Amino acid sequence: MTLEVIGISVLWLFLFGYIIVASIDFGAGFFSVYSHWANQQHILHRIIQRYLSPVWEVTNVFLVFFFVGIVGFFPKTAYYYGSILLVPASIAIVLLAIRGSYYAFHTYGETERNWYLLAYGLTGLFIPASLSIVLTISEGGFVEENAAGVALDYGKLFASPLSWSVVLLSVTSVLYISAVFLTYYADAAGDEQARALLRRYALLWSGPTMLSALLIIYQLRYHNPEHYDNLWNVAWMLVISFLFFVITVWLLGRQRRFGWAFIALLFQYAFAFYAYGISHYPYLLYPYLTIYDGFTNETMAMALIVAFIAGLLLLIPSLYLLMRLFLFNK
Amino acid sequence: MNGYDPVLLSRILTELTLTVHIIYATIGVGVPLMIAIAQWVGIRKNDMHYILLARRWTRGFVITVAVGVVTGTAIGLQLSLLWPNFMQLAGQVISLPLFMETFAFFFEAIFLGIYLYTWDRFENQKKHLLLLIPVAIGSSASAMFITMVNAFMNTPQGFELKNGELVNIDPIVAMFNPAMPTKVAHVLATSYMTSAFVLASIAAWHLWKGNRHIYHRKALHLTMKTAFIFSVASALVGDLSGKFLAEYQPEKLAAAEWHFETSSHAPLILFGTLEEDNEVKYALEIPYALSILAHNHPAAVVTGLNDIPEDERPPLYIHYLFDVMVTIGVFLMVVAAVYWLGSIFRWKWTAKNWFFGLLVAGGPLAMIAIEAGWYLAEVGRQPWILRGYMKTAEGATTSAHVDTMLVLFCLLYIVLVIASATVLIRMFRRNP
Amino acid sequence: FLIMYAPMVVVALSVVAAFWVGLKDVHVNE
Ligand code: HDD
Ligand code: HEB
Ligand code: HEB
Repeated sequence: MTLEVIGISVLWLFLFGYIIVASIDFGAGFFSVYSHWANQQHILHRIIQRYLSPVWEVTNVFLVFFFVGIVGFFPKTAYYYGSILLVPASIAIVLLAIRGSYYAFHTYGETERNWYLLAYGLTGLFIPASLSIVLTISEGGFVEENAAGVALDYGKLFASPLSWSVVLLSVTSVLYISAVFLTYYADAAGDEQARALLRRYALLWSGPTMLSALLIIYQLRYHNPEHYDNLWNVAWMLVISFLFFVITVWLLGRQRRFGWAFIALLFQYAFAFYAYGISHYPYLLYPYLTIYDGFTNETMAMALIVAFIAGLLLLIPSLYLLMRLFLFNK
Repeated sequence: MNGYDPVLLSRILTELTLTVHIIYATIGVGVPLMIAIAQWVGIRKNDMHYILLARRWTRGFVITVAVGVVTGTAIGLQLSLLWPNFMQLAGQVISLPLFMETFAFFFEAIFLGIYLYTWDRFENQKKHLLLLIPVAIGSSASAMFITMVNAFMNTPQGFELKNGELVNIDPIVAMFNPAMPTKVAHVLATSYMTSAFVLASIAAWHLWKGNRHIYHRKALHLTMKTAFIFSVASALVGDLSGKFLAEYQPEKLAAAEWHFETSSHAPLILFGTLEEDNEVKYALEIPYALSILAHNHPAAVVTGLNDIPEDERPPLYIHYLFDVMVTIGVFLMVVAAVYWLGSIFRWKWTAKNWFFGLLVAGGPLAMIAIEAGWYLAEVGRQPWILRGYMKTAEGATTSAHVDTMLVLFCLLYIVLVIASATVLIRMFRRNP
Repeated sequence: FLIMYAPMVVVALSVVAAFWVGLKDVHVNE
């Protein structure tokens, strides 16, 4: 079952790899939506959305690579997670449908280009939550409560102090990450707003996000003590992440070389997410959804890993080349 | 019915998703080929009107692609959602190809994005042909890998059943199953074809009305000829897949052709009406094909449907789809075979509306034949999954969620299709 | 073997025939 731990280990970084670009796109198609709510200029939406969408295309690749990969190593999730996660999925898919529909229609439709930015305001934020519900429940329970497992009313597990902690772990960090990426290449004199909003979202990161990193710890004490213990065993990674965040913040406060702000951000939320994963491992919500349950044939595990390599080997250089077409300086 | 309604509602929803997916897909498969070919013709002929049709197509190929994507994501997610216990077993074996589809799509999407954003910057047309070759390759690569799923779903193996648990998986045995060739082939052909008639149905619309002979006659002249070819090949691989069925899974074919009785020389049917419970009405039938030049021996005994268990047989309302699909096949091949022949290289009938109308109907007819065909091949399938795989009746989850989400999705897709059609017309009327 | 391989062949042929149209009765004709 080593390959089965490596698989999830990589797919987690597919989910992270998604988080990276999805943060930028969902921050863009939202911040840009407000900043162009005032004066819905088709010139600016045309010039913007000529290059914004490709990112959003790249996102779904991470997303689906993850979604399709995970079930190769763990079909039992496709049983349980599939059978449970009946509604949030469809909603997320509606929100995506809306996103993409208008990403397409806007390209050659100035009527939608201005009015259906509303939809980007909606979805660009609504999506992060709609994933965060599954990310939440993946460390929660459908018939998994305290003393020895009481059947739960899934309709009332929406409102909880641990879920909104994940909503904050997401939204605010989407905002922050996006703002940092926008700031990094903010090669203009009008980049003062980006760093102020980025400062607000950095303060949201130090607060609500790194707050929620502890809300989860102080929810797990009463919820899942094993996960709490693991998370204390990888809290030093959340520390490292906070320090990297402090580095990105230092770059915010001072110099123009935000490459180190992006590397520091990268390693920051990379480890803040990678620990957040590690602690949850090695298992997937249930004691029946532990990595080695429903043992699969491991050749296609190697083949799938080869496919994930082949995937990343495009996903990363697509962006590395996307960041050489905008430079041509080598 | 709290875990049996979904047996039907799920099927219904999935149909409603994927049925939409394919409209925005086989275009994704066939168009890029056509674009590559248009570019290549423009280049080889030094006629910078084909080179304009390449991009003129691409500019909507984008919008098609995106609507394709969202519906793709939809079905992708709906997969293990609506059918958990299915993926609980087969997920281990399906996981790879499904991935390879979208991987091949991203690989094509890179180069598509390059051509899309370098044709307006960097040098030379060949160097934009070389960017459009990988695209169509990646497209057909999608189809290859994704169809291998359906091909596999239709037929094992690459697995073993430990009291229900599916293990001992060989990738390429499951991927390269007996069905894979005919599926991949027929799907690729009947998708080059479709889009080939779809572009002809633009050229024949624009040429019919505001007769800008300019592009619109060249467009037709090419698209129609290629469409002819693709329909021919399509029909061939159709006969091939039919023979495959007759040999390997006559449950479908005997339901398509209503051969309840096993016989040597067994007649095919052009159209009829047998209501589910033996009510032979319209009866127009010809002697047997898939034996004389297929098996090379007319008296090759075709398996009868009676010889299949009635819990293992699919419906009898499959025949109608074969009728549709095939007849559209032949008719459309004839229209295509005449256009270039009679209406260009003989009696100059191009400018006649008698063609332009039919050629406007052309693409829509093909897409229809697509949906039909998929219904045929897929609905002959419902009562096998419950056996060598796992009970379809024990593949779904809950009811009072599906019924509503089905309608939500229904609305959503309704909006998608309409809006996409609208914008995708608007663009063409803007004339960029 | 022949009829299991054949389809993809037929396809591969149809493709480069579909190309060959662009050289035969497109470039040097009509
Ligand atoms: C109304 C007809 C109909 C019905 C009842 C179904 N489907 Fe479907 N299916 C088609 C009609 C269809 C289609 C909608 O027309 C598709 C979508 C993809 C395609 O090319 O045809 C097809 C293809 C298709 C493929 C193609 C894979 C590929 O070649 O890339 C898969 C894996 C499925 N379906 C899965 C299902 C499952 C698991 C069903 C549950 C019973 C199901 N379909 C019911
Ligand atoms: C052959 C035909 C076909 C088919 C059958 C299919 C079948 C299918 N599919 Fe598909 N796709 C396609 C064709 C197709 N397809 C295409 C072409 C594409 C590209 C885009 C569009 O659509 O246009 C896709 C795309 C896509 C996607 C997206 C990806 C990204 O974003 O990255 C997805 C998710 C999916 C899923 C799916 C599924 C699940 C299925 C079932 C199995 N797709
Ligand atoms: C569109 C156009 C088209 C066309 C023309 C056609 C034409 C034809 N076809 Fe087809 N199909 C189709 C489209 C089509 N198609 C489809 C879509 C389908 C589904 C998928 C597959 O392939 O499977 C089919 C399917 C199918 C089948 C089944 C397969 C399986 O299941 O495996 C068969 C047998 C046939 C035959 C045939 C023929 C014989 C012909 C002659 C004409 N098809």
